Amino acid sequence: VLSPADKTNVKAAWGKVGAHAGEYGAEALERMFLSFPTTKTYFPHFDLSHGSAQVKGHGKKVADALTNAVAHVDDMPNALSALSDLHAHKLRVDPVNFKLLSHCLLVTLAAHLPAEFTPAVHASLDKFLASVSTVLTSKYR
Amino acid sequence: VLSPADKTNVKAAWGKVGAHAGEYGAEALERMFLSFPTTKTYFPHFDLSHGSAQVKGHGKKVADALTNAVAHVDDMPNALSALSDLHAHKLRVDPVNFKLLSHCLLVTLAAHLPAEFTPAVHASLDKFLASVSTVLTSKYR
Amino acid sequence: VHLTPEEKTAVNALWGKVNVDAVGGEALGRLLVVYPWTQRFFESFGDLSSPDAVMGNPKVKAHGKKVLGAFSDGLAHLDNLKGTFSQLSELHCDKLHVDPENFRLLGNVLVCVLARNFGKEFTPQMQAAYQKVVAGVANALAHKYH
Amino acid sequence: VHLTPEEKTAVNALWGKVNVDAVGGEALGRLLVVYPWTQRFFESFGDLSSPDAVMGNPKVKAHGKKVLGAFSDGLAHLDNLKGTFSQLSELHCDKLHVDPENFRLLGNVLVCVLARNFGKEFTPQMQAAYQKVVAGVANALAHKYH
Ligand code: HEM
Ligand code: HEM
Ligand code: HEM
Ligand code: HEM
Ligand SMILES: [C-]#N
Ligand SMILES: [C-]#N
Ligand SMILES: [C-]#N
Ligand SMILES: [C-]#N
Repeated sequence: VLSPADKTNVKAAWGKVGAHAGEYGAEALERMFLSFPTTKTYFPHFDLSHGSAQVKGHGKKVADALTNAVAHVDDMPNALSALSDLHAHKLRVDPVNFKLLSHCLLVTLAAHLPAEFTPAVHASLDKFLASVSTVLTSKYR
Repeated sequence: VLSPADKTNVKAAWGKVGAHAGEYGAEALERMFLSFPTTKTYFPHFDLSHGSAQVKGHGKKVADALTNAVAHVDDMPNALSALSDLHAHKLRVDPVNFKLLSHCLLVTLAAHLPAEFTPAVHASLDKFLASVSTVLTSKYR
Repeated sequence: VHLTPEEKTAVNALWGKVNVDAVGGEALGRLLVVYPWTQRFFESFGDLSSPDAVMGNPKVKAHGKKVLGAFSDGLAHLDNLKGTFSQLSELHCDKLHVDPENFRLLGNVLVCVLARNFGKEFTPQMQAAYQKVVAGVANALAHKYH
Repeated sequence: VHLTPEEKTAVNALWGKVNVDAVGGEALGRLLVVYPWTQRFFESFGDLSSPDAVMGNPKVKAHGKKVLGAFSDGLAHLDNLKGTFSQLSELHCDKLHVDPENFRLLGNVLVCVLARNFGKEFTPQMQAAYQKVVAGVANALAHKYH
């Protein structure tokens, strides 16, 4: 469960990310596929090569999804129901993979925004992603 | 995230507990202490001997807490703000332990109420207990 | 896995009463229901669209029976669990890509079926023994990862 | 933990630039801040009543150095980890009762810290190499449970 203070660090944090979220989303995936090879079995027909155009564009999608998640950090089940349908109803994605992705987005963010990735922002971003992971990995309609 | 069907199973099933709400809470607790000994480290000055009165009494409150949880299943953060203050802020209970007790509650139920422990109610009690575990291990003040 | 003399005797006794043809299926079934994503590893089993479809599915029952078979193999060799499950580990781990966390879930789900099918005979003491057993099976099930 | 030659020079090249008096304190402080409950194992350390208090805490900084050293010690013995980490596994698992999942979290936080202090240098390949290390260190500490 996120605290008000958590919701404030999240919005502010993703704020600096700005038009760089898209890119931060592709790097995260790239890092996730490299360090955690087994995650690629969810993307068989993809082109997961260092710098693939497919990885960057998809990263952009996950990127906008989070942006949307943040604006609706108060009613995310309703806002993320479509993606819930995907990863939970159709893909049946094991929850362990989300921790791997969330981690890789933290690593990516920490790498780009050193000064903003304070311990407080770190905690909050972690709780946020963990909550996003729970909605996407749940079946609640 | 609980579905409209999950809440409905939990409410049906925790209602049969009736007066055996903290006969079940005492059992799950004992089951937890015996099955997973490290959990007793959270009760240093408790008489955890077999059939102890203090564990019975403590089993009642646990059980009633869940009953109150069931009642406000759609506003748990607010509903359980006090327990969250206790387990998250003051006792700082490691999350793994909530998984241990949850499992032990799922055993006291499958043992005591076989006709209620359908697969759908099992899966719904599991999610429900995971939501209560999150709420109690999260600082959201 | 250490089991005191009393435990080993009490464990086997209940395990000997386990409907080898219904419990394995109910355990695998429930795993599939309570923990949905696990269904993705069983896309070849047929219908799994509803709780009743899963529990009543023939391939879930037939397979679950093999699962219990593995567990019993473990109960008979609690001192050579890694050698006993060496073949199954490379399969789940390097062939099927099953995350270890799911081994622990199934181990626990089985404990619930056992509690549901045996009631007050599945005492807290009996549970404690079965919990060392399931942990050992799950731990040995993941050796080709450690 | 197996590392191809190339990774072994890259990992140790970045590590050689690690400030040994801060990184450990940063990683431990972050664990305590990001995963609150880990503060229970360090209750005599004083003020952990806010992020700044935790990160500034003298004892967090001091103990974090000892933690980093154990990590540097592993990088030197990736072929005998469960052996090298036997005493600490005994300490953390049997005396302390630290759930294994927390070892994984600390290893990852260390990674995040590395990404924060080194940027563009902490490439996806570098991280990949380091992930095998921390998982190697966490698995070694968790052995007493295995
Ligand atoms: C909070 C994190 C995540 C977010 C926000 C996210 C978001 C998305 C979005 C927005 C789509 C595209 C939907 C469309 O077609 O319009 C998608 C597709 C997909 N995601 Fe995720 N995702 C996340 C985590 C994961 C994880 C952990 C995995 C598994 C390792 C995963 C696997 C997939 C797959 C397989 C697809 C479909 C790919 C395809 O066939 O094109 N996602 N995701
Ligand atoms: C479904 C989850 C749980 C619920 C609903 C729950 C509920 C409660 C309640 C209602 C109290 C009583 C406080 C009062 O009003 O006087 C309490 C106390 C306590 N709980 Fe929990 N609890 C849960 C899980 C856990 C777990 C997993 C642990 C850790 C092993 C734990 C450790 C404690 C401790 C140490 C106390 C204080 C006991 C004392 O000294 O009186 N609880 N809990
Ligand atoms: C720790 C408990 C487990 C035991 C003892 C166990 C045992 C077995 C055995 C004996 C087989 C058959 C070997 C063969 O004939 O090739 C098997 C197959 C399989 N297991 Fe497990 N298993 C366990 C947990 C899991 C878990 C948690 C998953 C993941 C959901 C899983 C997924 C599978 C799959 C996908 C197959 C192949 C099924 C097929 O025939 O298509 N198992 N398992
Ligand atoms: C996976 C990485 C970790 C490493 C490499 C590590 C290493 C160490 C080392 C070297 C010591 C010194 C003990 C001695 O001199 O024998 C220590 C102490 C300790 N560690 Fe860890 N540790 C790790 C993770 C954790 C985690 C996750 C926790 C739990 C929150 C933890 C809790 C403690 C505690 C409570 C002490 C004793 C502190 C005291 O002096 O009072 N450690 N650790
Ligand atoms: C999608 N990741
Ligand atoms: C609280 N038990
Ligand atoms: C095997 N399930
Ligand atoms: C060690 N903490």
